[PDB]
Amino acid sequence: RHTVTMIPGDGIGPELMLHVKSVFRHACVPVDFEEVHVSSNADEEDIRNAIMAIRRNRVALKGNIETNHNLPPSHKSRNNILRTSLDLYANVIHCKSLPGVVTRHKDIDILIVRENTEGEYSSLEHESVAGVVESLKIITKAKSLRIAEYAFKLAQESGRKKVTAVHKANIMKLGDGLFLQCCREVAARYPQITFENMIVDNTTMQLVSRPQQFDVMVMPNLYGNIVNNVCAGLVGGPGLVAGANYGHVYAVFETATRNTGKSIANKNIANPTATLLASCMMLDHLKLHSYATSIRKAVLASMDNENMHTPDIGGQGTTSEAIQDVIRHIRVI
Amino acid sequence: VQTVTLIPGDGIGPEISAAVMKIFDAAKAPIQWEERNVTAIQGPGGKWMIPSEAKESMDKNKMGLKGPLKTPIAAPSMNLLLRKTFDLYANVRPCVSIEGYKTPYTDVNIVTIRENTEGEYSGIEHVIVDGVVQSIKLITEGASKRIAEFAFEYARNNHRSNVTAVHKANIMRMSDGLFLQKCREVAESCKDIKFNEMYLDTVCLNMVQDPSQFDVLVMPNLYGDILSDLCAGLIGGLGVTPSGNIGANGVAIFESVHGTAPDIAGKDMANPTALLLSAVMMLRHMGLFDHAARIEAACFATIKDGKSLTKDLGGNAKCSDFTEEICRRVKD
Ligand SMILES: NC(=O)C1=CN([C@@H]2O[C@H](COP(=O)(O)OP(=O)(O)OC[C@H]3O[C@@H](n4cnc5c(N)ncnc54)[C@H](O)[C@@H]3O)[C@@H](O)[C@H]2O)C=CC1
Ligand SMILES: NC(=O)C1=CN([C@@H]2O[C@H](COP(=O)(O)OP(=O)(O)OC[C@H]3O[C@@H](n4cnc5c(N)ncnc54)[C@H](O)[C@@H]3O)[C@@H](O)[C@H]2O)C=CC1
Ligand SMILES: [Mg+2]
Repeated sequence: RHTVTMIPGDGIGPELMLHVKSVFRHACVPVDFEEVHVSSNADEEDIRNAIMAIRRNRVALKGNIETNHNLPPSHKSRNNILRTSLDLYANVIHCKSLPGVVTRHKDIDILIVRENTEGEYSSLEHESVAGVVESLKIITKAKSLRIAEYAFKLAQESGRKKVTAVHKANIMKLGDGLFLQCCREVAARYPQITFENMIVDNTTMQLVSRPQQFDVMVMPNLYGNIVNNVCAGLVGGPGLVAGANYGHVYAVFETATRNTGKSIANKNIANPTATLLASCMMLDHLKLHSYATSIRKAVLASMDNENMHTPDIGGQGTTSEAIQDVIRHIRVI
Repeated sequence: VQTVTLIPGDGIGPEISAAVMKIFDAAKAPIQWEERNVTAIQGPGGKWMIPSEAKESMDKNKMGLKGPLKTPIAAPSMNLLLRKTFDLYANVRPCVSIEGYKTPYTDVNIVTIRENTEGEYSGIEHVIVDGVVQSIKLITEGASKRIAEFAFEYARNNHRSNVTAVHKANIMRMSDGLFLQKCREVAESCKDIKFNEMYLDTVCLNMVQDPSQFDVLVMPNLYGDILSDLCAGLIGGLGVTPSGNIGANGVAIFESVHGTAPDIAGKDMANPTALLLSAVMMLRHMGLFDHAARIEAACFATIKDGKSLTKDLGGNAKCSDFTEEICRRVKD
């Protein structure tokens, strides 16, 4: 039996965590959840305790922490502190079309590997002259190489064929150029994977017209998480897509996007798919592949039935009813 | 009759400029073209500038229509020079679905308004130590205030009901915080326009699901024009999207957001829709609404019939034929 840190989070996080525990009990999953909370306080003690719990357990499942963008600049983002302190350098998101969820595009299968410790997370802002705010960001060879290293290894091990570096080296000649060159260095050691590059501007335009062309994407921690959110939107939105954060020793699992769903919280309507699929990726990281396959298959089979769909994807079902169908598919196995 | 400065530009530029001149002539538009072929020189010392001839023209005429221009081979672009000379502080990019040209997004009517002097443009990159690169970007109170004022002014003058400020204030607390602060101040004056704030990543998430919710989007330049490009992708791409840059001293330069297209720069192939619709924006900015509506309708009707479309839109026809058919319909 493994012990895993659980951060319930804000909004729909706590209610979705209960449903995960419920699914886990019914599937006889040898995992016990050790809960730590991250409140809205200006004091950093809560997030530091959370980091401490992750160092001990090495693995976490989390809901999403509310960001208040009206608090003083001294109050840094709690999720990003978690990401930098634990050195979770590889953010991995899998946007894949679900047959039963009909959107404007079919046959999307994109793995996005985003650098998750540098770039925007290294940002320093100062107002040393009144009315002038200057920002200073870092891109490095060491962090660019290990993200590229991660994306290619993932590509080869998943039976993928193409890695596309998404960048703005046409404008940021030194920084994004350095990132691009680090991807090229790694590409030389992976002759079975096709390496390509695309300007971020052109990537977003291609995504809304022909997203089928993309396989694996690798990118620095820049351009405001546009690509991840576009791709999440294309396949049906934040209710569906799971995210993972990997370091050399630690791993943290979550929904692809940061939305807490505050306005729909405690109304039994949140889509549980993303969170359930996040817990499956967690199970795979723990080498509990059999349990991951059972739950994942149940989730996807359930999503094939539109009566189980929640309002975010045009359905009329409740969360608890979708959880009921998931548990039913598990018990049949 | 009114004089506007025409910069024909490079590659497909001269072809599409000639096309626009022809449509305007056929529509009996009160426009005369002052051609200015602008190439970078060195004036006082080694400092790069636009020719006096071209500067005198634009300062006088105030209105400019511009084809695409090249990036220099060796390291100071013409677009940068025009931007700094006339202080083009507001980039306006309307995105409207075209009835004839079907994409998976049919309900799009979005105007992006982007700060055009800072962010990406104020940047310096440099090497800290080997394999460590730092970028430095700037946002100011004055420029944020100016773009916010412009966005609400545009919303009034173009019968728009909603202005959404787009930010990443979770990461960029100080700079986007300053942007939102200044947007909020302007919103207090203009209560006739509904104001809201949205995370950039949430805008992108929703845009792709339902672009109909969005009206006017205002943003700083920290991420360049990526959001505008997303919106462009919804309606058919760079071949159809118009753009305007509004500056100091009444100066406004209108242009296509697409490049020179050197691969198809060979005679009679390029889509002139994008430049034409920028010229339509120019007419509206000049108060020539009747000529704007007619030229606009003639272009849309030509696309709707779809029997003489350019190669980029799926047709087999060439530029001059497409141009000729718009000239045909605008006479009525
Ligand atoms: N990058 C970041 O850090 C972001 C943080 N947030 C946080 O979230 C709060 C706002 O909440 P939002 O969720 O943006 O809007 P909201 O509070 O109105 O909640 C409804 C939204 O939740 C989303 N959602 C997420 N997961 C869902 C699920 N499983 N089922 C159904 N709908 C789901 C839907 O897109 C829907 O529009 C903000 O106060 C902020 O703290 C929001 C967006 C980005
Ligand atoms: N505002 C401006 O003056 C801009 C200038 N450029 C310049 O253009 C040059 C090349 O840049 P890229 O982005 O690679 O070029 P681009 O933006 O033209 O690339 C888009 C692609 O779509 C096609 N395309 C573009 N416009 C078209 C039209 N009107 N009709 C039919 N097909 C069209 C082209 O074949 C090209 O492969 C650079 O030197 C750059 O400085 C680029 C963007 C804006
Ligand atoms: Mg662009």
